[PDB]
Amino acid sequence: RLSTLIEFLLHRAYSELMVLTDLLPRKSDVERKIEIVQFASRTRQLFVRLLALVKWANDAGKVEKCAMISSFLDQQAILFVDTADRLASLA
Amino acid sequence: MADRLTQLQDAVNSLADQFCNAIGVLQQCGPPASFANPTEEYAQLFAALIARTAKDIDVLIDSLPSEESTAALQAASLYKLEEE
Amino acid sequence: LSRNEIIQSYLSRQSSLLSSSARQPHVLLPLPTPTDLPGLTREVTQDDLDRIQAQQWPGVNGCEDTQGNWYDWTQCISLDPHGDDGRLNILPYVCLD
Amino acid sequence: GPFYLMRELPGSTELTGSTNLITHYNLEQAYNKFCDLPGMIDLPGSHDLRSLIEKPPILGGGTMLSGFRLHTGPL
Amino acid sequence: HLEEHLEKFVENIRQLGIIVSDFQPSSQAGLSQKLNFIVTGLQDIDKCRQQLHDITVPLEVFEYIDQGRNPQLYTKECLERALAKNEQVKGKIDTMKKFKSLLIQELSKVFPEDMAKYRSIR
Repeated sequence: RLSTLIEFLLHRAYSELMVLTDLLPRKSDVERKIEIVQFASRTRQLFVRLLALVKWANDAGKVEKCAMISSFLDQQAILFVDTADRLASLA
Repeated sequence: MADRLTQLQDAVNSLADQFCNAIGVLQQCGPPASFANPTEEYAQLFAALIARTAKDIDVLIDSLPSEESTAALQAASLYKLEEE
Repeated sequence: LSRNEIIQSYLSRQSSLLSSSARQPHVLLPLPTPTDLPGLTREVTQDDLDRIQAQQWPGVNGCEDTQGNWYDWTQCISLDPHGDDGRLNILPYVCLD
Repeated sequence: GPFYLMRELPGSTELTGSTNLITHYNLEQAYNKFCDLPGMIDLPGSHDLRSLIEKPPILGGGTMLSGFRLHTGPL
Repeated sequence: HLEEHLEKFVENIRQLGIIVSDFQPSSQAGLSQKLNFIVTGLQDIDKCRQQLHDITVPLEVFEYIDQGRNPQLYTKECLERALAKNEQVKGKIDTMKKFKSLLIQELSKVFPEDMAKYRSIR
């Protein structure tokens, strides 16, 4: 579910670090540092998104319970209305 | 028609649907507020027709034929009338 | 009863007028005692016919009302028995359609 | 009163959706912590190019040109 | 309680890693990867705990709720349904009042006994 995002972020960070360290002695580190900063910002954003998703799902039980109650009430109302309309159309 | 085959349930359902449509056009959708002549004329005609039809149906039901005109009685009466 | 419009309202009004149909005095004809089944257990004779045709008895002809509202067995008198102001030539009391 | 051949009375209060189900959902605290302006003002805002990558996370839910413009010291 | 604390700890770790990477990177750049791996492991442990705690939060429902939407649409639909139900109840009450008035009129016009017996106690 939400762990796949963190796994992809960690894999991207590891791949960026490996690609930076593979050719680090060829050119200057001015671009490698910026790439590492961008990867760290992406990892921080992914972790913040995961934390927000966890905070939203903390009340997922109550959310689903209230949604099911509302759906049951609406279904009962629609069924009663449909039965009344069908009886009237038949008569 | 002073007869009785298949009009009661149909007329009752039609009157109920017309009353529901009138109540809807009067209270839910119309120029009451925002939160013409044709609809008003149609509603007035429907109400007048429903009232007149109910009155005429009640009058015809009160004046409908009683349990008279049985089989053998009508047979003998028609035979005597034919002979005369 | 689900979808109703002006055409639907007009059709419903026409159907009601086809199926069910200033004084407008409705002659409340009461159940006459001179019948055949639960009336007097007698056959149709001149007495019952004269009582239902001349007096206000809805036995065979019909119970006549005031204001010259003659309602015989086949009298299509121009009375005002309807709930409107149109005193047109109404159909007979029997109205056998 | 109820004579012969009288139809049965329905229940007093069965499962009904005609009541104010909005308060039963407990949506008051959400509307208070938002401030349909409350839900609309929380779409692109969190609380009161790296920026283009950060804005995509709130919206959806070359290299040398961007690196030459990153000249900044400690402060 | 524990899930919110774990989420706050993960957010704080991410902020600390971002602040450390914002400074002059002199050591190995593997610190960000290690922090991301630790966050992934913490998220996996939290998901395992939620699945073992018999929580009523399925993966499909959680994915659909996290699709960038909220219950505002459902709340508006419920409000519209309540308004429509109130309007229908008012229309039905008006229709019942009109039917009672027509019944009383027909009773006073043609016959009051049957109409009164049918309108009083059915």
